[PDB]
Amino acid sequence: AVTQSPRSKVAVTGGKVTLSCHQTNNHDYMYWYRQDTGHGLRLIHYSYVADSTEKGDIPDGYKASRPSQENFSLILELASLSQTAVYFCASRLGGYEQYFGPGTRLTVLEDLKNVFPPEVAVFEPSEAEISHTQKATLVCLATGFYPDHVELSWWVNGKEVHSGVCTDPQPLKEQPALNDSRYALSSRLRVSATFWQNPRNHFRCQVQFYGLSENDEWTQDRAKPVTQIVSAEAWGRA
Amino acid sequence: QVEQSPASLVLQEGENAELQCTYSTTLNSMQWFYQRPGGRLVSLLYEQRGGRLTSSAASRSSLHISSSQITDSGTYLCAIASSSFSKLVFGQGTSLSVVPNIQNPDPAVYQLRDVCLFTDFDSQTNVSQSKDSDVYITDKCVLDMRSMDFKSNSAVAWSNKSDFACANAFNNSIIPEDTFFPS
Repeated sequence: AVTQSPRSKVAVTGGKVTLSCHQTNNHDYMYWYRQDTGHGLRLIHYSYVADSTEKGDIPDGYKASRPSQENFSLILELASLSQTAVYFCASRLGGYEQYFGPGTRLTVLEDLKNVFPPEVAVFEPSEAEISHTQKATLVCLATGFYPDHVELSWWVNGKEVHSGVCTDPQPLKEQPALNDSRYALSSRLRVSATFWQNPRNHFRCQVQFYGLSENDEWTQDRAKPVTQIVSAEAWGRA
Repeated sequence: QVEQSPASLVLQEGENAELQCTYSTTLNSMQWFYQRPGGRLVSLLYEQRGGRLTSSAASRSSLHISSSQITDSGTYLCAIASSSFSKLVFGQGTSLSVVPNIQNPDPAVYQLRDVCLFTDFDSQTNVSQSKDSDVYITDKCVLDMRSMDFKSNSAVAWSNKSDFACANAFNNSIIPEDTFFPS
């Protein structure tokens, strides 16, 4: 419960990106890290006190600003492909425990043309499974999205559910061996047989997508692939 | 300077788990964090935390995880801070995978119409991607039907292609020789 913002960002090389960090632990030390395979976290800048900043281990291409005990900002002035990473900020008491922020997925691109939202489909429980097991599995595929920042949740009878749910740890590449490959992801929800067989019952697959903002200019003959929700749905049966 | 051990391990839920952190010099304090892939860095320990995880020093710090459960699966990292203020130095993490105890395994593969569903295999089993570059197979994950207390393993194969069929979706995996294939 330290926060940083935006939660995600897509940018073109040369664009300006500003990540913000805010902490109310009354900590004095704050830090900005990037995390990505197969390094771990890497320090960019940090601060001991209001109005001062220190070069971290990788200060190049980034600037920092510590306007207050509570705020620490990171600015990428002319965005590059190597700045694609997950950025965490952090705060710490000097002799105590360090806390990390929730993170920002930042994606940098030659152009925004490659950016696509998910198409989303649901698959109904096999009758074979029901006959055999008396339980029923629904499957959600989100396909064709780029970049790969989505959050998928199931809503049963209009309420989010967690018992009987499993989603892949991460999305899979549609053509794993090249550049600008697009992503897919599946998730499972299993219920009792007498639950699918209730035709009053409503199952929705929800995938939150993190893409462009309103302010990015858009030339393609289609819906600007903006941050948006995409869903699919099914009712019980038989 | 900081060294974790092992690099990775896999245990059955219910087993206890001891992870290792070893530092070069005199530390000052030492923190353990935890992170699922995709998730954020959770500070577990600055000792105990609620009681189910604990820690020890000896500079060999080590973390004990009682009755591991599937939701313990993630990455465990060790950070040492050699002064009240000098920056943390993070070990390399340990990949923990906790894997369900499947009592009555029921290796099966089904067809789901709007996909192929490998399911109910007992944990020993492992799932391979296809060499077939237009077929899509996912890694197993475990689903916990807390309701009727049941844990299930599963994976999904699919591709828009006529040839592909649930009888052959997992040919690249070694699958129980008595896996049930419905008509």
